[PDB]
Amino acid sequence: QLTATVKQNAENARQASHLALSASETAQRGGKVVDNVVQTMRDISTSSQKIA
Amino acid sequence: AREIKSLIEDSVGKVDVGSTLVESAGETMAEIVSAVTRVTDIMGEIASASDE
Amino acid sequence: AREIKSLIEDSVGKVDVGSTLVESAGETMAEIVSAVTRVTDIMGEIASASDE
Repeated sequence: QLTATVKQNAENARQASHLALSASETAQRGGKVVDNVVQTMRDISTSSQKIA
Repeated sequence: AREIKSLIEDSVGKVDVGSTLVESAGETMAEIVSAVTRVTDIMGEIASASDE
Repeated sequence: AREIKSLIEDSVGKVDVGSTLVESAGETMAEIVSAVTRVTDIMGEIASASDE
């Protein structure tokens, strides 16, 4: 019975790592997109300043 | 006025394209809310399996 | 002209307030990228420990 739970615990660990690792990739990609939006606000703010 | 139109028309181009970057970031949250949520559900199996 | 100026000031205000929301979104990524990454490492320890 313990050996059976070891596979389940070990399986959920690897399966959770795949989702956790994949959840980190989408998070890092989202951060880069957020960084691009940060520069956009500076462009809009800078562009709006020129209009003023 | 012509200089303003050159910036207003150019500003809308950055707001529209810039908005896509914000909407794209929102899609990342769906993956995080969907991927990390499953990890939390599978996390119970790891703890439950350890209880056994 | 003064009417448009009031819109620029209000528009820049939304950029400042919007930037805070955008920058705030980046801070969450630093926690998600740091929390999920740490969780991913825990799975490796549990998975490796489960093998033992």
